[PDB]
Amino acid sequence: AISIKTPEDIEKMRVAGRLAAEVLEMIEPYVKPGVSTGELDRICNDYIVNEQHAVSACLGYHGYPKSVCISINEVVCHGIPDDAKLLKDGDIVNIDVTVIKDGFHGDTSKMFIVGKPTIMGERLCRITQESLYLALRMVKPGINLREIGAAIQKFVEAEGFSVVREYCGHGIGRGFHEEPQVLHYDSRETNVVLKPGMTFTIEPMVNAGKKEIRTMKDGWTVKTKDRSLSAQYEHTIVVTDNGCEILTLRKDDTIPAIISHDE
Ligand SMILES: N=C1N=NC(N)=C1/N=N/c1cccc(C(=O)O)c1
Ligand SMILES: [Co+2]
Ligand SMILES: [Co+2]
Ligand code: NA
Repeated sequence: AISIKTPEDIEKMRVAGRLAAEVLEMIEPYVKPGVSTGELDRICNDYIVNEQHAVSACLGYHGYPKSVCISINEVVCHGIPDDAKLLKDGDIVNIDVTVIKDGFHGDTSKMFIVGKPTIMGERLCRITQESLYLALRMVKPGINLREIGAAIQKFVEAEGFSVVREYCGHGIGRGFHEEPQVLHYDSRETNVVLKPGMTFTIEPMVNAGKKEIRTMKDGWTVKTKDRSLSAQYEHTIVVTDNGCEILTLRKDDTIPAIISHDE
């Protein structure tokens, strides 16, 4: 039961996706040693509401208390912005932005490396982004999502890293999470043949160590069981007649927005 967006809906998703990307471009100069994640979230929320005239989709969702998710180092996902949590040299930090504009969602995330990188953090982030990019290059009508998940997993595991099983990409539109699920690993349960006009995210979570995760007592924060680093990147796309179009591209992305597989 996957919805096919009309041309007009796709345009609304271009607008919302651009906004989500622009939050990430806006926040970059503030992501520096010494800043708190609480401050970063306030800057993002003020921007979303006062400048973009949009709404955070995370705020209040299942009771989530903040406007963007900010996850550092061994935190896998859903980290909660906190005025007492300060960024420091060598940290890897995901900021995940999901906004609603004119009824439609845009959803994206990226890693930031704070100050002087660690080589392992830089490698983990790079491989994670590359795994997203290889998946994006596969998207076209007639391909199965299973093939995409399997390919992400093979690539990541060859680097000695692992793919988190509990979270996945998703259909997106008027709802935050819509059909289909987009698993970043191979499953016999996956059988989804892509069609033009489907809109969904790809967003692998990749651990440097083992795949297993743990949720903290705060009921939100997810960490690697082994306290290894974890990284994630996310884009929202639309399937096109000949490939896909990335709706959340930033200037710092190094893949084209429009990917075509025709001659
Ligand atoms: N921020 C997101 N981007 N893609 C997703 N699937 C994201 N999920 N975010 C949240 C945010 C708050 C709560 C939850 C939840 O599952 O309870 C999930
Ligand atoms: Co997201
Ligand atoms: Co998402
Ligand atoms: Na992390």
